[PDB]
Amino acid sequence: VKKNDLFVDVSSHNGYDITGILEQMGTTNTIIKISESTTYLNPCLSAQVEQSNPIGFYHFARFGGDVAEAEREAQFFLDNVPMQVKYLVLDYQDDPSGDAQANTNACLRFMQMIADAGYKPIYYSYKPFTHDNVDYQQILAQFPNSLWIAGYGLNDGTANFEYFPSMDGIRWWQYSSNPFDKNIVLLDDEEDDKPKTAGTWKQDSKGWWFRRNNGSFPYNKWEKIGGVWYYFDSKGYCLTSEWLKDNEKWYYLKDNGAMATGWVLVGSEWYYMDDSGAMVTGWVKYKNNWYYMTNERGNMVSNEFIKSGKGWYFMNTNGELADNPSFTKEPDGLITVA
Repeated sequence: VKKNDLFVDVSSHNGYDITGILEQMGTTNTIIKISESTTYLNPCLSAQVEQSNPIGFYHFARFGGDVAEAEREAQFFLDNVPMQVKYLVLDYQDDPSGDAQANTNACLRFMQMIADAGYKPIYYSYKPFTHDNVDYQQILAQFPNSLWIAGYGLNDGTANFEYFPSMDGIRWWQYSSNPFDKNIVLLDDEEDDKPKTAGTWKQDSKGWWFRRNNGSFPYNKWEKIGGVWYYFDSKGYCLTSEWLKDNEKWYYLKDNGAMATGWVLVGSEWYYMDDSGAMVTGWVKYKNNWYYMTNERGNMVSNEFIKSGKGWYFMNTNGELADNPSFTKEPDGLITVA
């Protein structure tokens, strides 16, 4: 998964048919409950897996601050993982001991057993519970960017960024439980590998070209090098700081040559590229602010509206705010958070 991707999480509360919520959400990405304590299994697991694309599974912790208990819970969870997935989640939101360091040590032990078995561990909870009962900075020290935090704001089924549950190391944000659990991704999955640069970058007077291992070089094409997409012109130089139209879509090569994905600042204007590099047009919300972006006939426009209280205010190219809000009712566009 990549930044701003969605996923749903499910348990027996969602039943044996989850096709309906996957269609509403527009994704098949799921995190499915396996177990609880050392004796409970979600009986809907096999069905939920079959109907979806699991990115991870989760376990409902009942071990409080008991490290030994946490080990037995972790092994029961691990023993019942039905397929390889990247992530396994510790759902720690109930029955804390009165000693926060003990709780942390138990959580750390659970996560380490997950890590040892070859998965990436995740700590899931909500903010005030975490503040009162663990030291999440110790979790992050051992497992960076491992947090999955719930914060629903008004819980109306939408991601309302004003209620973002600000903590360090958040990977995923559970932004609503209405009518089912909804999640948005803050951080791209870590690369499982060292990306291969099968050749050598070379700089000459005109720009950067890439001498492949066999002595040839890319030209008039896209090429992925070191895990990053580049575009090379007719002479073999990669484009930097340029818009490029390819097959009816618009791409932006950044100042380092890399194809932009997600939000990119082009001069002083924000544009949003999808995961495949293609510019997205229409309304896209970047955190609190709204952008209406277009590319008709290659006239790139980013209409910026800045939130200030109950209203959104138009901002000109110079950077002057309008005196009065253009809107108070938000448009129904694409919501992003990073």
